Amino acid sequence: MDTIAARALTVMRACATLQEARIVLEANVMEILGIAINRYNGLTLRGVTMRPTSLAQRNEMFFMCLDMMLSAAGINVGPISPDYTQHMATIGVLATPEIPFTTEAANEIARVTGETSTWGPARQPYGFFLETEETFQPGRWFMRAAQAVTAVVCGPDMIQVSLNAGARGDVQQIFQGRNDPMMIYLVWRRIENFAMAQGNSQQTQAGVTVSVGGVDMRAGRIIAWDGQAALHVHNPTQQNAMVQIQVVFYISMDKTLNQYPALTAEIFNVYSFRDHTWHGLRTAILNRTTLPNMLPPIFPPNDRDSILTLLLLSTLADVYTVLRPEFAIHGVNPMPGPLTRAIARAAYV
Amino acid sequence: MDTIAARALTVMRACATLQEARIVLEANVMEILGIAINRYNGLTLRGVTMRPTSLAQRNEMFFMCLDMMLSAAGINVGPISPDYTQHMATIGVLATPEIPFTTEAANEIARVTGETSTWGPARQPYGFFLETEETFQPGRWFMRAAQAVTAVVCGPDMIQVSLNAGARGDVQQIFQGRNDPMMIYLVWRRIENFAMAQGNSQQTQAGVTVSVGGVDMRAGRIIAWDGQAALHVHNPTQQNAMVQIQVVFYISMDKTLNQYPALTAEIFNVYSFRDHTWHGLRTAILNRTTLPNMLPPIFPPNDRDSILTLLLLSTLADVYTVLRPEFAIHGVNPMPGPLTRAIARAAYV
Amino acid sequence: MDTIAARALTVMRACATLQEARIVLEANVMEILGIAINRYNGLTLRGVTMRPTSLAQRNEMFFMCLDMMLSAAGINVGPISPDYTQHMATIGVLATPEIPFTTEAANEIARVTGETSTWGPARQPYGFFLETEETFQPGRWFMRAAQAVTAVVCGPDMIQVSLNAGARGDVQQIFQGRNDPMMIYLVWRRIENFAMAQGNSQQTQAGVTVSVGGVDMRAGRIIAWDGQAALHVHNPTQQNAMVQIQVVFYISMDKTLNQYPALTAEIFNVYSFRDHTWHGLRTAILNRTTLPNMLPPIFPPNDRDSILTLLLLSTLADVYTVLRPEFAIHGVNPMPGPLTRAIARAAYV
Repeated sequence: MDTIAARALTVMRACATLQEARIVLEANVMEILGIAINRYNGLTLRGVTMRPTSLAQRNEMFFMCLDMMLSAAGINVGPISPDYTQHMATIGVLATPEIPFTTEAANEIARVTGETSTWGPARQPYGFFLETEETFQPGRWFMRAAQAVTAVVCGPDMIQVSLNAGARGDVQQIFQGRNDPMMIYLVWRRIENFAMAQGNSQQTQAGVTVSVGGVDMRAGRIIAWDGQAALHVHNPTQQNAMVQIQVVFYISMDKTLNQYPALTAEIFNVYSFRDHTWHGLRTAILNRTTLPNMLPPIFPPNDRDSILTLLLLSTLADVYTVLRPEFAIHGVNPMPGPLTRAIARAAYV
Repeated sequence: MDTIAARALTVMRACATLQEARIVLEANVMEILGIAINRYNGLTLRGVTMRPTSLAQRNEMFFMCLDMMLSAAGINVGPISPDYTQHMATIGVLATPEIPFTTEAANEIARVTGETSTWGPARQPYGFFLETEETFQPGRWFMRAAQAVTAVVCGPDMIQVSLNAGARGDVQQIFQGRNDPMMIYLVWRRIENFAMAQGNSQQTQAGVTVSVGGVDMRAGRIIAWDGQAALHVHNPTQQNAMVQIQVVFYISMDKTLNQYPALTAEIFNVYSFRDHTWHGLRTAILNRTTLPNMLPPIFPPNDRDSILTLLLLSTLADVYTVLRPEFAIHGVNPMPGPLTRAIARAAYV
Repeated sequence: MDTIAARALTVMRACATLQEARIVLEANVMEILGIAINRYNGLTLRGVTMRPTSLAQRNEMFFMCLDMMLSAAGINVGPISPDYTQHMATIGVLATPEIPFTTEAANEIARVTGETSTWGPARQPYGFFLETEETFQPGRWFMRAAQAVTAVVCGPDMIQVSLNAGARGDVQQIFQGRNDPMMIYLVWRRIENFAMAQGNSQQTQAGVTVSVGGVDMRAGRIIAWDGQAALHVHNPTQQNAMVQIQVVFYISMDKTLNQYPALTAEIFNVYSFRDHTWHGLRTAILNRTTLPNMLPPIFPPNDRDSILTLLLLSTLADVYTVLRPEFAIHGVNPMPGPLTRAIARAAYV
């Protein structure tokens, strides 16, 4: 199965080599296309040529790539076209041990499989407190009735703590229960000029301390905090004090867009417009998956199938670009163009 | 023309293989260098060797790469050196169908061409409201004379709305006319403690609602908003209220640095110092383009030419690094070194 | 030495090709494995097969890759296993000019060497003022005794300046002495509604100006400032004024995670869990370096060795993934699983 994907990838990248009619192929390419096209035409009864010239030949080669991409991805598109009919036998073609795959394709699939099947630490994209319902004006005093220290969130990545003169307390629980961090990177600062409940300015005297797990931490320096050890603020000062604690970034085992090299650039390639046919085809193929059909996902995918499908579709887009096929898709209605940003934008519903 | 670029790229990457004198080449490399160097020396009358040993031979091979890079990029450098003279006939060398190009180079050019010639949605880099002339203190009440609800910008990615008791209104126009978003991702929060015009604190009672296109949206959860549907805030409460609405990120059809895999790393490679000669050469080549000559652009390039030139120049930098040529550039004056960060920094004007 | 790394890389990527038992290899792969395995078995006395089937054969091939990775990285792991013993003679294998390296591996090493040995401008990751001990409430007036203009930091990427009616002054020193910027990209805004020391709101009248090096700059537009030229604010207005100046991003010669294509994805791959053996092995290998052993570094590495080791280890992880070896590491105790996120997370101390 990983070999099946490695083969489809190998064949599609080889076809993207056919930029022109009379060019001379690197030997490696002809050896692969030869075997692949022969197995394919045999089990399918299509008549793909190794060096396409006419539009009909280009379409036919492109359809071979489409078949291979769908079979490796495990998708069955359904009747999307009067010109193309998916050949389920392609899976047999791709499982033939005689079709070789390249070192690049092999290594790329090993990556998809290796990272996708495990977990590892990664810098998450958004603010640690992005999913909060309430926020407090930054730098304005606020103490909850009966407490001497009150921590409150003032930004998507920030909290501020108000301390009564001489007060001390633990502040960690404000950070708990959200996300599932492995490490939280903090930097704390003295809020030098803040607003009192009444509206008048007040200063924070030097002398306030923040300690993590009992050890004293300087202000304005990154702190690696495990999220468990006690986060203790102490105002030894004889006046009210305010400190801000910023979560500069945190790491968890949720997958990000950096799980696979240049995943973002691949996703971008897949969701580009190109023209109405690609747009229609891409949409139709993605409808058979858990991926959005015309706009990049909000959260990065995290399973083998989604990642594979994106990689496979990105390569197919490149093949589309070099073969320039022309065929019909149900419900798609072409505009001669010559195609503009306005026209592209309108196609996204 | 895409083939021309694929060939230049193929040849340059092959030359970067010549790390040492006695190593044995992968066959594929010798087959390519053989043909390429032969066509080149023939139409040019230079005498490039396949396995350079002396400095003179290394310079000569490097000049062949420089010629190929300039011809594929469509640039004419002019008289930048007493040691090197660009050979315009190189275009004829690169258009020879007998020089093969690799699957990697072919696929890379297909990408540059495919993405560059169309449009597609992409997460933009900066705050949705980065280009605003005025900003309002966050969490401080502000109502425009005669209105019951007043929306105002309080950050590069943020707006806050002040609502009179019982008030309701549409807030979308504050977001309109800037950028050309396809989707805006929002999260709204109740500002739990804010400043009244006088300076005294006030609370926002639970009960405030935000609705998009008529449907009710919870606070602290990402909302996919098309930017057209009505953004309606309602304060059913008997006291003043404040809500913050954060644009966590938005997508448009403007090109970002993720349009091509690892574009940033390529750009970084091109603008690195290396030494005075590379610095001088790179600057001279970039002067013939719309790209800045010594500092990475502020906004990502978006046309085929710029992208190609960056990719081609990045590869040439790698060749420079392995061939270690030594030649003179007009106006450049070498410092033996051994080269430091201070010296590098000073070279950037 | 660069050739040594290019060879280890070439061999390891070839081994990741051995996905299954009966598949047919691309010729290029067999030519390389043949020579490499022969030199290796000869100088080492191990008996690696070219097409491993049993677990014992897979372990043996994996150990060959481990030896090659350690020798190219210059690491000596020590006695980490009763099943594996590092063979120092591997360096002799890798220095044999008859083992060929691929164009990909060669080009990848040229990059590591080229960028690592020089300096170049790069957009830094965090806020320009991330390392500040004190911060001032945003949008609240504050004037230092005896001055007419007072600049103060109000965010990790922001400063605000309070101007008395008719006042003018230079503001650049607030930006100096921190980081070592080559260029700072600014955008200034009028704070339209701010808090006076007493708590009452005040407006900033239009008419305030910001000029860089004597030239007038509009508000809400990015400004490329060298950090040296005078940053002059002028309030020609007859009332107090406040302006915010945002450092949207800056560039310096400190290395970022974009110094090498998809460095982040490689780092992610290396620090992924996989299973207890990989986790143990990776930790043991990283203990011999300046890199953290189980969590990605906070600051990007900047020397050849670290970068190389990461690249080499990432590839070895892929080999691990395809060969699926099974051996013992001192102090590591396997859990049959089938392995979950909870179990993975617990392994990170």
